Amino acid sequence: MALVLLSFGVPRKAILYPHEEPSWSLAKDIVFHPYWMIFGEVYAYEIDVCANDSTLPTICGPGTWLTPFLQAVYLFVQYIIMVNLLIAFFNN
Amino acid sequence: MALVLLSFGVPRKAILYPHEEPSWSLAKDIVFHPYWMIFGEVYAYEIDVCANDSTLPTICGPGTWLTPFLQAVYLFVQYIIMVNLLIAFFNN
Ligand SMILES: CCCCCCCC/C=C/CCCCCCCC(=O)O[C@@H](COC(=O)CCCCCCCCCCCCCCC)COP(=O)([O-])OCC[N+](C)(C)C
Ligand SMILES: CCCCCCCC/C=C/CCCCCCCC(=O)O[C@@H](COC(=O)CCCCCCCCCCCCCCC)COP(=O)([O-])OCC[N+](C)(C)C
Ligand SMILES: CCCCCCCC/C=C/CCCCCCCC(=O)O[C@@H](COC(=O)CCCCCCCCCCCCCCC)COP(=O)([O-])OCC[N+](C)(C)C
Ligand SMILES: CCCCCCCC/C=C/CCCCCCCC(=O)O[C@@H](COC(=O)CCCCCCCCCCCCCCC)COP(=O)([O-])OCC[N+](C)(C)C
Ligand SMILES: CCCCCCCC/C=C\CCCCCCCC(=O)O[C@@H](COC(=O)CCCCCCCCCCCCCCC)COP(=O)([O-])OCC[N+](C)(C)C
Ligand SMILES: CCCCCCCC/C=C\CCCCCCCC(=O)O[C@@H](COC(=O)CCCCCCCCCCCCCCC)COP(=O)([O-])OCC[N+](C)(C)C
Ligand SMILES: C[C@@H]1CC[C@@]2(OC1)O[C@H]1C[C@H]3[C@@H]4CC=C5C[C@@H](OCCC(CO)CO)CC[C@]5(C)[C@H]4CC[C@]3(C)[C@H]1[C@@H]2C
Ligand SMILES: C[C@@H]1CC[C@@]2(OC1)O[C@H]1C[C@H]3[C@@H]4CC=C5C[C@@H](OCCC(CO)CO)CC[C@]5(C)[C@H]4CC[C@]3(C)[C@H]1[C@@H]2C
Ligand code: NA
Ligand code: NA
Repeated sequence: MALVLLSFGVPRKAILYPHEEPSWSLAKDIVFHPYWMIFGEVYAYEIDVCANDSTLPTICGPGTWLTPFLQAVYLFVQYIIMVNLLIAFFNN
Repeated sequence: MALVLLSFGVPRKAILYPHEEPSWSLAKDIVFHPYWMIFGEVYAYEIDVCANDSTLPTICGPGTWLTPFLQAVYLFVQYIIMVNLLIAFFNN
């Protein structure tokens, strides 16, 4: 699960924040939102940053249309597969 | 589950957005919000678009009172039936 989290977090930050200098905040930002997604927070108004109802209108830029596809895959893997594998692990 | 998603998404968009011209955004809008509903996002202030606390007051129009009934059925089928069938699948 931790690996799936990073496999999503790193591309998301890289696509949405392409003009960043090196900083330890990068370590926070690749792990922070992907973790809270496991616990029922999809960040609904940040998914499509170029939509009218977006809370991140300044992040709208080239390639940002990729991040909803990434997040859709991420949560499928975490909830539909990995959370329920863990339920099945504990039941058995 | 993907079929249940479309069975909800298409009516929702059609009832709430009746004055749309053909566009590929239609493909996004029939699948987008119904998918994020699977992962704990009910879009609480968009359900009844004619309420005072609604975030979509301009969408208020004829027939829009139908969409809460549709969404109530949709989530019953997805969480109460289909998510727990999948848990039962993995356990067994
Ligand atoms: C069942 C329901 C679905 C039906 C499916 C039919 C598919 C039809 C395909 C339609 C694609 C064309 C639509 C957009 C028109 C082109 C220009 C455009 O507006 O681009 C938009 C983004 O989107 C893109 O740039 C490309 C999107 C391609 C992926 C679409 C899904 C492909 C099928 C599934 C793939 C999964 C794998 C499938 C195989 C397993 C621009 O949007 P923006 O982000 O707001 O950018 C503007 C702002 N900016 C200038 C600052 C950036
Ligand atoms: C292997 C399985 C494959 C699954 C199916 C294939 C995948 C789904 C196919 C979808 C069709 C493709 C949509 C193209 C729309 C183009 C419109 C556009 O301008 O850009 C959009 C595309 O950019 C995005 O970022 C949104 C992409 C949709 C993500 C869907 C994730 C949910 C997965 C669902 C999976 C369940 C599937 C259910 C069963 C079918 C973004 O719009 P915008 O940024 O707001 O642009 C400004 C526009 N405005 C000014 C009007 C606001
Ligand atoms: C246990 C607790 C529940 C008790 C049940 C008792 C039921 C009593 C029934 C009451 C119906 C009458 C109430 C509304 C008065 C009529 C006019 C009105 O205000 O309409 C409102 C909408 O609603 C409708 O237009 C019709 C709603 C009908 C469905 C109600 C549920 C029926 C039972 C269950 C059905 C499920 C299946 C059942 C069988 C299995 C207008 O609201 P709006 O959207 O804000 O529109 C105004 C704005 N606009 C002008 C822009 C549009
Ligand atoms: C098979 C099983 C059947 C289940 C029971 C039957 C179903 C439930 C029956 C409900 C009674 C019917 C309500 C009528 C109210 C009319 C009022 C009105 O003006 O319009 C409203 C009706 O329009 C809507 O869109 C809301 C409809 C309620 C959806 C309920 C979904 C939850 C299901 C629950 C299932 C669990 C049931 C629990 C066990 C009983 C909308 O109001 P508005 O748009 O804000 O209008 C402006 C008003 N304002 C100015 C004041 C803001
Ligand atoms: C493997 C398939 C090969 C690829 C082709 C087939 C894929 C679909 C077809 C084509 C791709 C989508 C084309 C539409 C977008 C082009 C327009 C555009 O500029 O869009 C954006 C950039 O977009 C890019 O720069 C394109 C990046 C593509 C990355 C690869 C896609 C993943 C394919 C994996 C597929 C696996 C499916 C799932 C697994 C089953 C927006 O840029 P802009 O905002 O206009 O720029 C202005 C910037 N300025 C304001 C700063 C000046
Ligand atoms: C099958 C039973 C037969 C149907 C009748 C009995 C059903 C129960 C009750 C009654 C039906 C609803 C009547 C109340 C609303 C009327 C007032 C009105 O205008 O409302 C709206 C429109 O509404 C319509 O145009 C009505 C659409 C009905 C669709 C069918 C209902 C589903 C029945 C399935 C039942 C299955 C139960 C679940 C399964 C167990 C609001 O319009 P407006 O905003 O005022 O318009 C102004 C527009 N302007 C501003 C642009 C000018
Ligand atoms: C298997 C995993 C692959 C991914 C990964 O883990 C292992 O690989 C690690 C490499 C790390 C970076 C290395 C060096 C620096 C330079 C530093 O420069 C100070 C700048 C400023 C501070 O404010 C001075 O004022 C800032 C931090 C940064 C960019 C690291 C960020 C985290 C990264 C990307 C880690 C990431 C989580
Ligand atoms: C089993 C499922 C039943 C439902 C469904 O899948 C299979 O059936 C598909 C038919 C599709 C539409 C066909 C043609 C067009 C015309 C095009 O015209 C360019 C306009 C503009 C673009 O910006 C030019 O500038 C826009 C797209 C649109 C309306 C399609 C939308 C998606 C639809 C509704 C699909 C839907 C998900
Ligand atoms: Na939740
Ligand atoms: Na939640």
